[PDB]
Amino acid sequence: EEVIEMQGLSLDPTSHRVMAGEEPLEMGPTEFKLLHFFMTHPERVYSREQLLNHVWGTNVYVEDRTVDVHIRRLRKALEPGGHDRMVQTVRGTGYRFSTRF
Amino acid sequence: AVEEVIEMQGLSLDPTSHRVMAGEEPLEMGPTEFKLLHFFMTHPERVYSREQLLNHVWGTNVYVEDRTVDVHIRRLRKALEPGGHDRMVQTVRGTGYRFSTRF
DNA sequence: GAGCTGTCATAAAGTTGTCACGG
DNA sequence: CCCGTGACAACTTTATGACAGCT
Repeated sequence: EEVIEMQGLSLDPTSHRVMAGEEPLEMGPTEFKLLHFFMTHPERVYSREQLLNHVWGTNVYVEDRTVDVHIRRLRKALEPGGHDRMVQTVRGTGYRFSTRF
Repeated sequence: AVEEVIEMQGLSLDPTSHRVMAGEEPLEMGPTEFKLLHFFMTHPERVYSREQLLNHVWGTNVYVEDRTVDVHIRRLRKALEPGGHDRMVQTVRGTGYRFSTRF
């Protein structure tokens, strides 16, 4: 597990930190986990049901639209460096994380 | 307690003298807060759990209670205010504490 | 001319899963 | 499966101010 860097956005597990350039971005633990999954599997879409599975649990109960709300917070928080652009929606399929846009 | 001095954002720990100075002003603080700071500064930009701090600073998690670390982190903070360096003792909710220069 | 420590109980702060509404 | 937001009530994790015993 190393520091993940893309488009000037970094996530270091060790320090447990998210930084847009030299600017650190505050955000709850769920979001950190969310981004941590996206950043580990970029250029791949996931339906909400797959996010709750990969991020919450194969046996978790949370409702599909819960995902949206977290994508949203992960976006409001990825704003300072304009990186919310990387948190991409895919109509009728789910969400994607990508360096392309 | 190694050899050379630790220099960061104007904050410094000199093992040799066993002293902490913000710029040039000395900073007072008990033996532990100093040991903690000595650990934090040699292991920066890396989050540690209260438990690990016990093992590393206290040398063992057996006699003290996890939350005792919060108290010390606080006292270290009050001791780093003068030069404004209390900013480097950062709380990583649900994970512990971390020492960092990037804020 | 004291300076330190480890725990508590308590007040604070930051999170979370859903909703209702709108776009 | 349409998705994105701002608002919530409850819940969980931290920061403090004391406190009494010791070194």
